Amino acid sequence: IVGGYTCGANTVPYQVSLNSGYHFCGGSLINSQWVVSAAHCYKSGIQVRLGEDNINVVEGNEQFISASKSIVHPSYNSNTLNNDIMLIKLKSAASLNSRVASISLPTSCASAGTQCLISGWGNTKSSGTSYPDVLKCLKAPILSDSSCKSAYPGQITSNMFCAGYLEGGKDSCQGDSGGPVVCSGKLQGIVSWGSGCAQKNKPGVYTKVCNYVSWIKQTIASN
Ligand SMILES: NC(=[NH2+])c1ccc2[nH]c(-c3cc([C@@H](CC(=O)[O-])C(=O)[O-])cc(Br)c3[O-])nc2c1
Ligand SMILES: [Ca+2]
Repeated sequence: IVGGYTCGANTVPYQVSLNSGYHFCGGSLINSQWVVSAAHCYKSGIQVRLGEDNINVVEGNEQFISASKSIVHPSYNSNTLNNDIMLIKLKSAASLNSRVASISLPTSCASAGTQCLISGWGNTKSSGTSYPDVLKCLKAPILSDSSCKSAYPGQITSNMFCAGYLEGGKDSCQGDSGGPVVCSGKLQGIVSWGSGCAQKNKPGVYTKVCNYVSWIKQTIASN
């Protein structure tokens, strides 16, 4: 997260860190046994770390659980990143509490101008790599479809939306992929891509979760 602030330990209880010997992507806890992340974060050997704040120090409240299966969306296109969503089932359920809690799925999509909270342990520099130890947060608004398409002509599908600042300086970045975009207490987006990080006129692009609610419910139900 570039231009964000320290969230404060466990203030984002649905945030998870996907770890393969190091933090590589974020995700969101949607129930005690399932996490939603981005399909481009897929790999085997994933350990899901819940209740984290400082990813380099065990401070308490952490729960490390291996992933049992990862289900990448069948129509995921790695070239366009269309349908960049994946579900991870945990080997055992997490113990939910105030520090580890699930976030609700939306019932309607959000409108442009809705303010949302984006968080993660991704790069904090738009020029160079600087990965923080603790969780960073950023408040960003959803942009209109015309501004999004003007910014990324021919690259935005109906399963994506832009959120951010056209003036640059504040944005999600590499390492934040797979993490949550929460607006009014509902998970509306998944950090997916962008051109560089926090560059002027190049806002972040997110997977539009409201278009996948039925798929998520059907898939969880049958697995
Ligand atoms: N501006 C944003 N809102 C944004 C959000 C998520 C991103 N995830 C990434 C991202 C970048 C890489 C690098 C690879 C490297 O430097 O080693 C690449 O371009 O392939 C890789 C991943 Br995988 C990302 O998720 N860039 C991102 C940019
Ligand atoms: Ca820790």
